[PDB]
Amino acid sequence: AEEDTQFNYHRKKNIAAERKEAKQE
Amino acid sequence: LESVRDKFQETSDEFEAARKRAKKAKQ
Amino acid sequence: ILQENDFGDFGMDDREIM
Amino acid sequence: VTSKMDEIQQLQKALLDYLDENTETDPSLVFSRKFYIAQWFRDTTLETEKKEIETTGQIMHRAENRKKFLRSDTVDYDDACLIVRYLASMRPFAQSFDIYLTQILRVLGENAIAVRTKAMKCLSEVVAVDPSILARLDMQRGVHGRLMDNSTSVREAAVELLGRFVLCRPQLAEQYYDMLIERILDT
Amino acid sequence: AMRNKADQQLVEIDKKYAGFIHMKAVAGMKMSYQVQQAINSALCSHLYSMIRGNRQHRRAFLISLLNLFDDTAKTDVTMLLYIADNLACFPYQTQEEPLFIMHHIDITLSVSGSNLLQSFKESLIEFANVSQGILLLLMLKQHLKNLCGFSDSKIQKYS
Repeated sequence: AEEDTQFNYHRKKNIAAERKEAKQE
Repeated sequence: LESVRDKFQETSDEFEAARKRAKKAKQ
Repeated sequence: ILQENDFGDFGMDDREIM
Repeated sequence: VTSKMDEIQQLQKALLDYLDENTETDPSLVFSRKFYIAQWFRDTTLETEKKEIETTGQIMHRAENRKKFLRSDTVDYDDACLIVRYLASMRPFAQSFDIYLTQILRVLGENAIAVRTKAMKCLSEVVAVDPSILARLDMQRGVHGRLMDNSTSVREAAVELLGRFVLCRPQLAEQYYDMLIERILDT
Repeated sequence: AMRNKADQQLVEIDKKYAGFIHMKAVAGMKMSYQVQQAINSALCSHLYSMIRGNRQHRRAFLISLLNLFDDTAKTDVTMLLYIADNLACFPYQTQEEPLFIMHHIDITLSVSGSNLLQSFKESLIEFANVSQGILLLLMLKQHLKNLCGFSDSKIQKYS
């Protein structure tokens, strides 16, 4: 559970960065 | 666009459910 | 040039006994 | 340290007469004569390369060289020694030692133990030959760095350097004494 | 001279018998903190260097202390400051330590912090205290990351 939660949190952070990059593009 | 929104939606949903699983394991 | 010195003296500084 | 402390063409002429007499004394000197001739020739051309002022100068120079080769008093041994020492001291070799030193300091930062040990040891020998070289600030910082270096070998090499240097020059040693006597407890 | 004699005596105690110091380590720092709060860098560094030989012991004491104090325990803020300063001061001679510590802090940070922020937005001096705790630990992570200047990608790559 801990490993998978950490995975999901970091993925949410990455996709947040993705939407930032999207807004730039 | 549609990719980043649907990925973020799935991720947040899974993140919520996984958090609940964590809460289930902890105590 | 300060290239590779050991961090402080803790490598070789066996403290003085009394 | 034990040596130092158009006329050039006339000196070349004088040396040629010295060797010319020695040809009579002993064979094989002709080879030396031709060798010196070729070396003067190439050195004038190489300085030529670096113009018309020196073009005219070098064409009289080189023509005189050709003539004088075709041409094959009272000057003797010690004179010849001092002249050739001077003319060598003009060549781009006596002012090379400085450069060499710089090269050595590139070595001190490296990723192999033995090479750095031996470099430090040879430097210790160097300084113990010429004790007035602990003046350049870069070598100072080098020996400090190596005094703090992270390997026992170069550490003992460095302390041996500093100790022999202190021993050689009797006075002026109280400036390295503190950094020296700190190092006794070095595991 | 005091702690010089002390630490030398301790290394003599340790060199014969391997386990002993590793047995009582967290109570050590706790008593040290009580002593300091009775009296008034890298003070704890000597013990840390000594206990670096065993890989499992190294992982052990660190994981126990760090996780127990921060996540659910109402440890003294001064104690948190003391342990944090000691952790930052610690000399590191390998690469396992920053990656391990960063990994676990991140995980706990993630879960705890997320819960905290959602409960505060959904809804409190108790919040102030526990939030102070979590933020200091955050800042430790950030200062560490600045001390190495490594990309979060490389860290998360480590497992």
